[PDB]
Amino acid sequence: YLNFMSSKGLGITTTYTAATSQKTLNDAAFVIQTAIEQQISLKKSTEWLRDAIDSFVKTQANWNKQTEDEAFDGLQWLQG
Amino acid sequence: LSDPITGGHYENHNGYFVYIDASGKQVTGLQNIDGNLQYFDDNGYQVKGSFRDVNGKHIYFDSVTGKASSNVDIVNGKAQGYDAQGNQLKKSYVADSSGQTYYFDGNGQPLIGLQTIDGNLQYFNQQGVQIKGGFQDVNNKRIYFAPNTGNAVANTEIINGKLQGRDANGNQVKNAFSKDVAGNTFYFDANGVMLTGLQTISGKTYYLDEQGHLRKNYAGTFNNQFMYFDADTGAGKTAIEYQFDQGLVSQSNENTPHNAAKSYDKSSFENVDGYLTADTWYRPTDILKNGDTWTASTETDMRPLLMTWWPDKQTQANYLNFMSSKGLGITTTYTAATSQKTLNDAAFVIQTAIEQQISLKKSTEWLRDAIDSFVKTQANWNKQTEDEAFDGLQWLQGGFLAYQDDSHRTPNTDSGNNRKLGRQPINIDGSKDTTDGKGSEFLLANDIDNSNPIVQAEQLNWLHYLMNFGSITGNNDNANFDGIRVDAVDNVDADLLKIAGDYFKALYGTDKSDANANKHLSILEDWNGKDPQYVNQQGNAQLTMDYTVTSQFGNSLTHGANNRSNMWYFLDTGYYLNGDLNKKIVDKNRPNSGTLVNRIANSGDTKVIPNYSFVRAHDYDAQDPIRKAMIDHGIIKNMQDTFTFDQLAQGMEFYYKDQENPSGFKKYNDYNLPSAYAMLLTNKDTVPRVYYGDMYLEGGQYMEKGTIYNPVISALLKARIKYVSGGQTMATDSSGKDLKDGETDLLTSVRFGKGIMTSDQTTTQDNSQDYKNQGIGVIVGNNPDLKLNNDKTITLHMGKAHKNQLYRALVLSNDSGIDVYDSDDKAPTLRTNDNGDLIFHKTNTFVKQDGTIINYEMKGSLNALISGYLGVWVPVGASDSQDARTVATESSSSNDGSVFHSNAALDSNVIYEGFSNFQAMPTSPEQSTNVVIATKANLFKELGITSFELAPQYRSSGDTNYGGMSFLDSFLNNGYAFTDRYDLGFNKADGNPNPTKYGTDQDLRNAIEALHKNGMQAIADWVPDQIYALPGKEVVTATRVDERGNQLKDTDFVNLLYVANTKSSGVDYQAKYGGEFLDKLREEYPSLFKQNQVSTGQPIDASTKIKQWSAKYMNGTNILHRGAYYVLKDWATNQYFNIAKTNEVFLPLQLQNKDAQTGFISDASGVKYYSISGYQAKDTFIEDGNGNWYYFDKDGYMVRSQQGENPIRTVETSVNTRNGNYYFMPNGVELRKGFGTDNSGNVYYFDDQGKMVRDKYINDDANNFYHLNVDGTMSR
Amino acid sequence: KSYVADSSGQTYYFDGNGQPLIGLQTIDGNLQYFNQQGVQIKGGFQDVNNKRIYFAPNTGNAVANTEIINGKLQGRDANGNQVKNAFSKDVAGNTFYFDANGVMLTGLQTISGKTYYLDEQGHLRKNYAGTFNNQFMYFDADTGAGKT
Ligand SMILES: OC[C@H]1O[C@H](OC[C@H]2O[C@H](O)[C@H](O)[C@@H](O)[C@@H]2O)[C@H](O)[C@@H](O)[C@@H]1O
Ligand SMILES: OC[C@H]1O[C@H](OC[C@H]2O[C@H](O)[C@H](O)[C@@H](O)[C@@H]2O)[C@H](O)[C@@H](O)[C@@H]1O
Ligand SMILES: [Ca+2]
Repeated sequence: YLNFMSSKGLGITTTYTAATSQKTLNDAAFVIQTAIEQQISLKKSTEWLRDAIDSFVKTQANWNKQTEDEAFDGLQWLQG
Repeated sequence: LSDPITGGHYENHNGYFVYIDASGKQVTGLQNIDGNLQYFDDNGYQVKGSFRDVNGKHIYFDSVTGKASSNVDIVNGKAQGYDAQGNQLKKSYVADSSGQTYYFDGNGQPLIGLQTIDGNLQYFNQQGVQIKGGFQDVNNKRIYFAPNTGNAVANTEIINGKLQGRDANGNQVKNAFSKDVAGNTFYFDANGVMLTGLQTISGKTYYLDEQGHLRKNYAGTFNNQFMYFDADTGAGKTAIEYQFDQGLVSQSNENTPHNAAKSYDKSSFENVDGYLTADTWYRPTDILKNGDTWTASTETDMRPLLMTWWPDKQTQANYLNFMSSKGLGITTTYTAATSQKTLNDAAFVIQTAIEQQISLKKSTEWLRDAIDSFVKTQANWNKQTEDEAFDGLQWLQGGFLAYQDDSHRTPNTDSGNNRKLGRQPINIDGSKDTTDGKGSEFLLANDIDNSNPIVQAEQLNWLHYLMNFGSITGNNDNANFDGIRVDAVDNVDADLLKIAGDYFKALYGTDKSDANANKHLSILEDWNGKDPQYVNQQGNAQLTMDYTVTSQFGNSLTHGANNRSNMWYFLDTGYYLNGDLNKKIVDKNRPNSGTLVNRIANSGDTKVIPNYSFVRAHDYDAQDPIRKAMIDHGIIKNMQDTFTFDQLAQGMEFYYKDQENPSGFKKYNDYNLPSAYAMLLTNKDTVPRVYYGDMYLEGGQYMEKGTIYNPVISALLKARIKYVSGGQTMATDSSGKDLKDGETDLLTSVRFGKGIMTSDQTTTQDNSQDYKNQGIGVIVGNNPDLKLNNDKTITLHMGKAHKNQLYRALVLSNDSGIDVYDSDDKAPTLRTNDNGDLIFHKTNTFVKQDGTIINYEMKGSLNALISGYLGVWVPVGASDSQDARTVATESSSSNDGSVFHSNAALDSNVIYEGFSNFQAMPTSPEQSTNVVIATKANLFKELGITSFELAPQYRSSGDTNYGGMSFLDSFLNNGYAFTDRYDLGFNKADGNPNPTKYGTDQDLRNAIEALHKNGMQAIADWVPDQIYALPGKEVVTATRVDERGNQLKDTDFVNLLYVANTKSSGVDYQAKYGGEFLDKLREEYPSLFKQNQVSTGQPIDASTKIKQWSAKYMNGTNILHRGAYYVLKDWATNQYFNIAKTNEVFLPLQLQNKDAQTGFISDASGVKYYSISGYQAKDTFIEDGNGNWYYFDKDGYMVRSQQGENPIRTVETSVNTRNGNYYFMPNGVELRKGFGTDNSGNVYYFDDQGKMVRDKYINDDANNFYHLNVDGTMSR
Repeated sequence: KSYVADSSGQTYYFDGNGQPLIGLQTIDGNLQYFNQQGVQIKGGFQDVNNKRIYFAPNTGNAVANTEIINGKLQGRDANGNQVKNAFSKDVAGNTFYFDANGVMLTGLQTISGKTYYLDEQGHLRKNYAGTFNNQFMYFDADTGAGKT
């Protein structure tokens, strides 16, 4: 999440890993939260954020078809 | 990346590699060390098999080497590729640590599922991994993906029990041919099932074997009627139609009488010994000047034979295409299949064009070059038909030809039934001719036939000329060589040793006394391990080398940074029974092994074989390293490569840098040279030899700069004079390969003094006192990381003749170098105990005799001068003029018949091999080797050199190269490669100076005299094996052979005519001095000329003198890259063209203005063939323009199979190499590289060239294996 | 300056001159060998100079490999030198270790202060857990080095 939001101009672009300390990630989440509220004031809208979250969510394997075992044999050929 | 560093060792701590700088500091971070990119964490340990982050880069390092390379990392949830520099890869394949392959797209994300890349179909699993070597159900189809590429291809699998076929798109195959991965083709019917046996499809017939494999290039009787299956598609032809496309046609026309030769002789034909060559030019009757008007030809007018005649249509077509390409006509694609008439017409339009460019340029040199070029294009006229090979001594120059005795075709070249090859010492009588014990007679250049008595006499003449060089060339009896080195002993007839030995006996009475023998020190380059025993049985006329000790230096000290044989191996304990050093019973029977001279307890009581020994030589541990260095730095590509002197100089700078590297690691150079010399120079029963290049740098100018080893070796040399004498012992702190807990494997070598032969001997038998201040102690290790246990003590048993005596160091190693002590006062002392032992501990406190206390650890060290330990100790109180040598006795000591004897007198000598093959050319006359030797003779006297081995002084053949590979001896002018054997630096005949690399002939005589003024002898390098770059051509009969003169197994180059360069100028010094001294010698010492030689049964023959070399006196030559058929031949009759004598002329009929008919013509009896030159083919193989081969029998008729009869025929031809069993089809075509069935159903196989194959396994491009019995049949 | 594969799958490389390259050659930094007819050797050993070299099945690129000399497996590196005192691979992907005398090692081996487990076939085992020292030991997925 931190890396994705960073890439969209919201902070220093970061390579964070699961190995990064919890404290660091939480601090970084807050600097992103700050930046978020600023672009909410600037745009007076949250639709830009809706789209950012939607996109980010589908990035993650637990939240997309990668954890759905897409297959195409038999009638599964039609829709996966 | 990161800037490179060198000069730091790698260290291992707790299972981890650390790297310590030249600075001496432990290294962290990313580092390029010697071209390898590596990383070390904060603690200084090296990372392997893990990813690290430096700057913007994600770099993996290898699991073995720790070197930066590509990998895939799972980063967060997802796979991402990375290169060697740590960049995320885009649109690239990467293989990970497990050898799995991903393809990452434009965004760097791996592709999944079916994909097409570079037009290749590939599949990827859901994790992004590439499927390779398997089937895969994707997109409602099954597809096989290839083992390594992973590309979609046809394949077969077995469904139920029936083979099924799958194509590239994953569809099953029905009604079609389809392959499998191995390469086999099958056919599958409408119901999908594979077909077997004979099948007709689409109006063509194919043969599928039991396995369903489509058989191509396969002959057999399938309809009980013959059928040949195509090499292209496997389609059956009846092989009834003749495939030759050339009917009998006449070639003569209106131009024939114009282009015919003016004359049938040497006037009108450029030739060698009467024969013609591809680049022969001839004189046509008339000339189409300017392409307009035929005009009679003047003598100067000459035209290339290839303008008008060709050996065959292939060559004709190639000539036309080549000349066309150079602006001479319509550029053409002609083949051998093109009609003869067309090619001939086209040759004439080219002839026209040629005469036009001759008028335009007013020259023919442009044409000379065009023909030369074209000729080398053709395989028959270049090395492709010479079977270039590089194994064995062939490594040097690419392979050898042996000349043959052939009075009918090549009589000037006949050797009179000489040319006995490989008569090396162990095979002097030919008794090992059929084994590897036959000598490698062929080494380099033109190998001289030293089995010929006439040649043997000439070699003696040359020998005499050298031994009297000064008397003969300067009337200076003090400028004569005293002794000889015999170059390449195992590559010549061993008679030469007897000839040389007997000569010395006759003229100097070397068999009379040790003083006579030793006044003419002489050595052998005799590498075979059985040569020492031979040389001794023959009375040691020249000193054998002792490779056994040179070899052990390689294994235990000189070679390799680490895993080295123990010093234990120097002892050769096997010498004694049961390896027992307490009991010391000599083992009278051993399995032909061990060192030549035992030195465990050498008291001089057992007779031993006299010898010289060395650590290095001009030709040992020099030529290879120096070139490896140039190769490693991109200065040349191959060892055989030609290099320039500047190229050598650049390489030499790296060589020197590596040699003197303070790290102590050496990549090209030898380790532990000081330690090796310390042993060499203290050993009893040997004449040691010292290599110039260990004392001075091997390149640049002579004696330009001393080496780092010079001080130490110089000290050892001067100490040898003062202290080295008496008996020897040698021991190691070691019992074998493997070391017990306390054991150091440190070698202790001791000499006792003049009359002292044993440890326990307390005094001389003659009561002389010389011994007390003589003797020496040497300690040496091969382990730079050697640390002693605190308790451990190491002892030098200096002997009971040296009780309670004070000893002082000559030489001591340490971590920065080796200290050298020039006199007693400047050195640490230490005193022997009551028993005469110097005891050493891990830690030592020595005292100087007057000055002070010194601390010293018995510690292995590592630096440019050593990798191990070295300590040498001498008795204090030695006189300044002390000399421990023994003078040689004038008395007849021995009735054994022998010349040299290993004893204290012989051991008092030292040879200096005073040159390097890689010296630069003298920049000025003043710096020429032999000038310098004269000014510096003094310096060598004081190192105890008694004989100076000078380089071979013969004039270098240089850059001259008549064909074939040049050798470094020649282009480096080192004197081993020479044109004139008697020119040792004489002036040009116009008066101008003409030095060798070493200086003029005067410089040589001055150098030799200077050495005699300083009591040293001068050694001549006697080089009888070969001679280089002879300017005259002759036609020999030659066979392609390996170093031992054995015909290569699969060669057609057998008894073929060849143009060789074998003839000397006849106006050279060899002409002046050749055989001149023999008459004088026969008069004065008759028995030399009456004594029989062993190999020949004959005495040497001075009745004929050699002023000019020629082929009849040679065994052969290195291949000259000219071709098997550069000497022109008619394919039809197999006779070679010739014009020497008008009674026996043979030319193509065109050139004699007769009608040449050429082609295939049928008659009632069978098919006949006429060559381009117009002769009928008989008893010869012939190739048509489409590439088919035929055999024409003695009667002149093509061989062909009849119905119901065996197609296999046994052929015995004029050309023997082609003898064998062939398979001819009904239309006469020979089967090649495929199987043929006989009339009875038996299958055989026939090779590349049509021959039947027997008694072996045979593999197939599709991995099918077949076996052929002895009778030829296939069991399979 | 291009590779071409012919009808039979044989591969040649043509230089600037157009003449097919013959003998040992380096291309795109890859070491390759060509017979006297200009054909590329793939999937086999070869003797060039003084060093025997294996060339890969598809690329033909020089790589480490093992062959059986007499009855003992031996190891050959990418430069064609036999391997002594080191780890070396074979084409299949297995790593072996060869001692000072060139002979492949077997079983539990400690080298350079680390412990590796080689099975009966001499294969270095990575990501392998077991207790054969009468003590537990996990052999690294990276290098096969034993950790506790
Ligand atoms: O461009 C060459 C090659 O690249 C990839 O294959 C690399 C590598 O894969 C395995 O290690 C094989 O055993 C080797 O022979 C290969 O060189 C691609 O997968 C392949 O399609 C491509 O040809
Ligand atoms: O070469 C003289 C040498 O011969 C025997 O040893 C042969 C050979 O044995 C090993 O394999 C060592 O690794 C080599 O260094 C040896 O040269 C004798 O036993 C030995 O004493 C002698 O020096
Ligand atoms: Ca010879």
